[PDB]
Formats: sequence, C-alpha cells, structure tokens
Amino acid sequence: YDDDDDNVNTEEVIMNFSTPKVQRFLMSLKVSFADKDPKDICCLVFVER
RNA sequence: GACUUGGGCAAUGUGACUGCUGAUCAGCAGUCACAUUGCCCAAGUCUCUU
Repeated sequence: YDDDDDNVNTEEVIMNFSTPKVQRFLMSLKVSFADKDPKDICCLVFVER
C-alpha cells in the first residue's frame, strides 16, 4: 500500500519479497540485457529441480 | 532419505492422414439431330429457242 503502480508494485515485491539470490540474478539480467538486441541474446538458465 | 536425469513395459484415449463404397454438387469436352432462310458447281425435264 506504500505504492499503487502495479509495475512499481511488482518490481518492489520482486526486489524485496525475494532472496538475495534472485535479486542478484535479476540484476545480472538487467545489466546484461538492458536494451540489447533480442536477436543477439540467447542464454540458458540451469536450475536444480 | 530427498534431488536430478534417462529409458522400457503397459493400458485409457485424442488429433489427424490416406484407401474403398455410396450419395450430393459444381466444373469441362465430344457430338448428333433438325426447321429456317442463302451461295457455288454436276446432271436432268420443259417453255422458248428451233
């Protein structure tokens, strides 16, 4: 209820309802693919389960 | 003991694709008969001609 912009709400909860692992993961995403060519980027995410 | 991956054996189905039969419909072709009025040649009968 501090902010009502659903974009800002989603970003805030993704930033603060999440472990530092996911925070750093998404930060690597944003610093890697901020505004690059969508055709240029082609990446894999490997997880356990 | 969780976690992950892969494979195999099952059954219960679905989605379609062709093959055959029948029916329906659209789509083309080859004809044939035959009234009507015309045209050009062949041979006939007759007026006239003679």
